[PDB]
Amino acid sequence: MRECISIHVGQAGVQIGNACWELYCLEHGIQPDGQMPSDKTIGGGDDSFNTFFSETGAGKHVPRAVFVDLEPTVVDEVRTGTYRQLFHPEQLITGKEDAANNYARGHYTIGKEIVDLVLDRIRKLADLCTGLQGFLIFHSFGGGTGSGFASLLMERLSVDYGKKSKLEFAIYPAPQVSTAVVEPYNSILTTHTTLEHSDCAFMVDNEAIYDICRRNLDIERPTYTNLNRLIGQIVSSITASLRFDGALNVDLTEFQTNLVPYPRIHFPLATYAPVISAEKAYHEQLSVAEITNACFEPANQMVKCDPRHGKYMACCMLYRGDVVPKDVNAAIATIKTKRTIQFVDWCPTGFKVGINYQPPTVVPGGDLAKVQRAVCMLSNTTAIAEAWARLDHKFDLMYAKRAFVHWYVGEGMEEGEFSEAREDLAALEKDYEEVGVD
Amino acid sequence: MREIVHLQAGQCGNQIGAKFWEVISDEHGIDPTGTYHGDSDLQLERINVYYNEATGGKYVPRAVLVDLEPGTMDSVRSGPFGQIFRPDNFVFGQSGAGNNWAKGHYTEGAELVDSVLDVVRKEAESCDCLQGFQLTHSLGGGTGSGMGTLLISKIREEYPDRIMNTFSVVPSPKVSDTVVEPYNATLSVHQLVENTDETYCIDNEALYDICFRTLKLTTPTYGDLNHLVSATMSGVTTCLRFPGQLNADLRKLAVNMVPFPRLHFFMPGFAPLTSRGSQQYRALTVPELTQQMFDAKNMMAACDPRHGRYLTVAAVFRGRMSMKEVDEQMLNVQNKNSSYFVEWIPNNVKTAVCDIPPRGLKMSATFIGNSTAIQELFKRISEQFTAMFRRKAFLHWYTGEGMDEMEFTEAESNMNDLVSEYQQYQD
Amino acid sequence: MREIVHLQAGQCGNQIGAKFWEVISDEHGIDPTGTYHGDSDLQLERINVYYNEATGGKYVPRAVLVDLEPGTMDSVRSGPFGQIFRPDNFVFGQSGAGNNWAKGHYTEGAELVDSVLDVVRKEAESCDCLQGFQLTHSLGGGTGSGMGTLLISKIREEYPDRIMNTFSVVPSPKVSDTVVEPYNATLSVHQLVENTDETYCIDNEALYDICFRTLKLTTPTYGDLNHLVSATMSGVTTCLRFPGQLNADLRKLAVNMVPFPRLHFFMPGFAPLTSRGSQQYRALTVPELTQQMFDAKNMMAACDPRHGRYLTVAAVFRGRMSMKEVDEQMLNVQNKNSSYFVEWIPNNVKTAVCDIPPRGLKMSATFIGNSTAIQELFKRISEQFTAMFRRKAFLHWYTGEGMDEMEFTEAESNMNDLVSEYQQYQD
Amino acid sequence: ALCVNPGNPVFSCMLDPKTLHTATSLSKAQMIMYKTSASQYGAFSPRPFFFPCKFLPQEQAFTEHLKTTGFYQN
Amino acid sequence: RRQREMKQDFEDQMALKELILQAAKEEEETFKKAMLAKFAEDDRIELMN
Ligand SMILES: Nc1nc2c(ncn2[C@@H]2O[C@H](COP(=O)(O)OP(=O)(O)OP(=O)(O)O)[C@@H](O)[C@H]2O)c(=O)[nH]1
Ligand SMILES: Nc1nc2c(ncn2[C@@H]2O[C@H](COP(=O)(O)OP(=O)(O)OP(=O)(O)O)[C@@H](O)[C@H]2O)c(=O)[nH]1
Ligand SMILES: Nc1nc2c(ncn2[C@@H]2O[C@H](COP(=O)(O)OP(=O)(O)OP(=O)(O)O)[C@@H](O)[C@H]2O)c(=O)[nH]1
Repeated sequence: MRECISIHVGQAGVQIGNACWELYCLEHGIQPDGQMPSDKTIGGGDDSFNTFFSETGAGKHVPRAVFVDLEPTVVDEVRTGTYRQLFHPEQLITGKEDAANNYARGHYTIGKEIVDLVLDRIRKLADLCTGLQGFLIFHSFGGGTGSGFASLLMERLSVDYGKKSKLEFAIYPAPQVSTAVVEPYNSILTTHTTLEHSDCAFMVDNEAIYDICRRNLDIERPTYTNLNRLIGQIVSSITASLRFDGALNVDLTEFQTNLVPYPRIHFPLATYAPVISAEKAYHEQLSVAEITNACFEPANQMVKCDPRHGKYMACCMLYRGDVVPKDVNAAIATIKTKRTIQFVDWCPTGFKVGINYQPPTVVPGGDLAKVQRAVCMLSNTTAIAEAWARLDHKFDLMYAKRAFVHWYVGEGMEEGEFSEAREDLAALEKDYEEVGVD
Repeated sequence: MREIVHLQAGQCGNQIGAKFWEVISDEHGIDPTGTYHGDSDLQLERINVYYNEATGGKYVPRAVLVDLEPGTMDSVRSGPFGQIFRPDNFVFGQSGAGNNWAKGHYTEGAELVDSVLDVVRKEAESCDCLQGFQLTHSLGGGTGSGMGTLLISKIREEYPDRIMNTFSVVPSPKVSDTVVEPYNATLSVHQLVENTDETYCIDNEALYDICFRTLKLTTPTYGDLNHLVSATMSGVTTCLRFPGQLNADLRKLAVNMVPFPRLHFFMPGFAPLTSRGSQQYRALTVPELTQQMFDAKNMMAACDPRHGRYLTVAAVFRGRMSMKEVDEQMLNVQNKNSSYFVEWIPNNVKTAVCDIPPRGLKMSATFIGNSTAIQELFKRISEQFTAMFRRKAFLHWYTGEGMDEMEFTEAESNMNDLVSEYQQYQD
Repeated sequence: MREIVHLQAGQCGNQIGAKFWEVISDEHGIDPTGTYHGDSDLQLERINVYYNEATGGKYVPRAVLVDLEPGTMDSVRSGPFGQIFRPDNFVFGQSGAGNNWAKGHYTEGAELVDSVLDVVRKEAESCDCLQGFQLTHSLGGGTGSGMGTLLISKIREEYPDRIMNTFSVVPSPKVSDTVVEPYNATLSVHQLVENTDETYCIDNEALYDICFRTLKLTTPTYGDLNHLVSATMSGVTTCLRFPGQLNADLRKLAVNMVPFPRLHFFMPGFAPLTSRGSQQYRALTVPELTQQMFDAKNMMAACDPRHGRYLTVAAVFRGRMSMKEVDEQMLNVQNKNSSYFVEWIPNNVKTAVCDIPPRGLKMSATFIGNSTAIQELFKRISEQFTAMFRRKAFLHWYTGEGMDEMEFTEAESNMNDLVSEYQQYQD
Repeated sequence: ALCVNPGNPVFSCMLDPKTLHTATSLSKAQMIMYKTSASQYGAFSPRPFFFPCKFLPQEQAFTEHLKTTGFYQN
Repeated sequence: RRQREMKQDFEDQMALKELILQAAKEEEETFKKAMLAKFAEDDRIELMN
């Protein structure tokens, strides 16, 4: 039927898996014990959880995700946390040595003897599932552990399972802020290894997420938790099509087919319009008009891209809540009549609407809004190549003076793979204006 | 699990490690007798990173004391934490060193290296998988440089895959007590640069000035200085034992601090230091910590990098912080002095935050620095060495010990090479 | 049921047996008066292996004390447990020893064998079914050599179907005190090899070294050394007296330890040896026990088997342990030194687990080994015998009692044969 | 006294830690000295309040009765 | 009623194992308490001699 398996690689990708699963357990009312109250929803594990959890005949919801990490610290608290009894002990795949921000160390030195266990994990999950539309891979380009380790597995899951989808979510490195200078090393290695195997890659940046917090959420001092709920709400919305129904229902296969125009480039942008503080929604009103203006406003996107600097190709809006097509198609018709929005003449239509009648709901102890009308904005534009244009001039200098090379060549690697990436990005960027040029 | 075995070398390290080890056991809350008072779950968990557990709730420190003179060791053993130190870990020689590097490197070391290697390996199988080792000693110390240079050589071939941390103190630039000290340091650093992967550089004169600046106590003890450096050395060790989102491994750190192999010398940096009245005239805020964190006076290592420029900077923050207040301040300091970094590398800052504050103070941090301020250091000793070697003062001893002028020739030639390489890359 | 009767001979074995015996009583908890203070059922249950019971709760030892000099026996009788031993069991002759092998072997023993054989057959009729005999004596001891060699020949024909255990000590290689001792040893070891089936080899020089090593108390008493060797013999006997899935019979062990008939000479091996602070500085774990168990410094019997290789190794473990840790520790040593055993036999280890910990400690073990380290022993005496047989020193005495050089020729010729025999099968 | 040699150069602690704790109406009293950045993820107990007022799950029992078996065929 | 029964006996079986586990850790430290006491008395008997 309609189910998938999520993947959370690296200490970077662990807390988001917690927060989302914590988020996911709320709307289903999942008690921390692991069972419902006296009311009847259990059975052969077939109900709203069956797409996400496995509440088998034993009666305990088993999340359909595997947490892989190499540094036992962070996994040790979470297995001593609150929902640890809900987590399968060794789906929390832990490791004993870090990748030390080294992409090759995380791909070669240690990934060999653990993937077979992980391959053993996925096959046990593969047999119990029925439809398994695809996978939800959560990672990071600047992965101290996520980068190297995920690269091997995504190769191996591709060769044995090449007929299903693989959905990729990753935090994109900050454009001008760099917490590491080996980050340009691994991130460029991740892209060239994934573009020929990754199905759909979705990226985001934290600084813009922070900007929203003190722009409209009015929080000058947020935390991870606020950020994790926001992206957790984002993945919750895209999975709401699976959990709920709507006027029409759309699946990731429809997204992939309609979003990516041509091979290689599969990197759209995500946005959530009704991001607002509690008091603003209190004495103001939300309707399809302003939220659509908000969702297309150049500063409400979480990626440092200027839309008027580029041109639009893909437009996907996922309406989760009480909306009606009457004002919807009228409002978007005005958006088509809008002159600033510059779609490519290649696509007369590029608009993918997904209606869901369930309103997004507040989380206990949360900071989000009180949403009756919401949109999950998936869009792709030519204004993105400058990020890699930012990456390459960052990379070419540091490669020219061959920084840190004694480290990487010390562990048995060479420059030929690094040379491969520079023309690959050159190939990637030149496609971007080629599809840009009409 | 991954752990560390520590080495107490040189007679200063006797003061260093003694203060250092109590600075650890105390804040895990073990009594001097050794019976741990179970109070903190996390320190009960991550005590195994440095200690093994004996019977009676007593965690044995996994360190080794080496010396030649019994009296220093007897004082340490008679200290409040001698009972937490082990007789088998007390290894020593039957000789007075004469504060001679060569005697401690060729004559006296010959019959002691065997036993210490037997001792250190016995703890090696006792543990499972080390990150490496750290060595508290001095580059200006006679027996320590004599012993340390020998050991760092031998430990390299046995375990060439671990972390060989070195903790050494630089003598007073003005006035060095030992007159043959420039000879000792020059010999030692020759092997040090070839053997070490990291080097902590600390100087006493700056420590005295810090007392004139913030301590203002006029008459402290040398142990108080040990207390300071142990606190700094404790801060860098907080990462490994403490949880919280910061990457602790020195190898997560070493690749981030070391651009090229020849870069081993690094300078410390510490967080709030406060005088009498300012203790209640200070509003602890991340900026004012950061302002105080980056102060030319709160420098304590060698000298002012104001003379040169900054290569790489890395600060670890200990307490209840968040990603933002460290984020904008890095942008603030980035824009405050953008030119005084090197255009070779942008974003040369690597930050880590420990959510577990020290026992009593909340808002704290530590800084490790690699700037272009070491040229003054070894150029200083360059005129010294050349001056004494110009007329080979204090030499008949070492020739009687069996040494020759040739060994020094490449040793200074190696040092002069480090002078150029630091100069070429920055200037 | 199957029992054991002890033999106490030689002026040394006069000392050891009492120390051995008082330990066993202290192990079993009998007061010096002899009225067992019943506290453990199992030690109550299996005291019958060595003791008979008199009237009123008095366990009489089934041991035989034999000597010539009264003052030793009077000191023994006035000892803490002389009241536990019988005047019936106090047999002696009417002559001084003079530390001559043949006087006790040909002259004095002739009128004393009748008495002891009557005594030992009386106690033989007292007991129902025997494993065999054990003899505590010395090979370098004049009275023990003469009587022991006599009785072992006599006991063979009367009961050739039992266990002829022998406990002898090798005199100090550096100095034998007794200058005629190499004659005494060569004569005895000649007679021993044909008549014996087991021989314990112990040398005192290692014991002094161990005292400097772990006892560390500088000045011990020889009785303390007896307390050391008795623990070795106690542990090998804990197998028989105590329950647990350990196969205890010496025959169960003998066929396991003895590949071929002439292999009688064996080395003991004992478990945790601990110094003043290490009693509460020791993490008593099966890995560290095996480490100290397989330490060349823990060697106490003759010398380091490092010079040779290992034929048969067998260690009995005493305490609350499990099969798996002893199994993995067993496989570690195979991987540790695979080349230092013989390719003749792999898996040369025999293991038995006594679940009953001793009184005073829990984790303990005993080791019995047959390694190729005895060549140095008799080859040492070979140069001794040849040089003294070269000019027949001190010979007019032995010609006086009725001996000839011809007996010496074959005794060393037999000795030379065993020199080669140990050589060929390993080298 | 849980002090090394109090008034030491770096800051020190003297007060009894076991009384430095605060609680929330939906949580338990916790040690303020040792509050970590990760324990917030499940710290609070839930109320029936922050739950949606509507539930429209997907019921598939009638599906699986005919999923478990092949469809009719001639 | 199959499921409710199998599930309820489980935490009962769960309840049974930590109680023998806590019984295991309490008894070992008493011997640990005992041994240090024996290490206490041996020091003080070394004192008078
Ligand atoms: N995805 C994710 N990213 C984070 C999180 N916290 C900080 N980040 C950012 O994401 C990056 C984390 O990547 P890494 O440091 O390589 O983590 P890792 O690959 O799992 O290996 P380690 O260095 O040992 O932690 C950092 O550079 C941060 O800027 C988080 O909780 N999740
Ligand atoms: N322990 C200790 N060392 C000090 C102190 N002040 C300065 N030092 C220096 O620390 C140095 C390192 O000690 P060691 O390496 O053990 O010196 P050594 O090999 O025994 O020979 P010397 O350097 O001549 O003392 C010494 O050379 C001293 O000059 C102090 O107050 N205590
Ligand atoms: N009792 C005892 N015997 C020792 C000691 N040290 C070495 N020995 C030797 O143990 C040997 C065995 O004693 P016996 O067999 O009774 O000696 P013996 O037949 O009376 O004749 P001698 O060997 O000359 O004394 C002696 O020869 C001593 O040389 C010791 O400390 N105590």
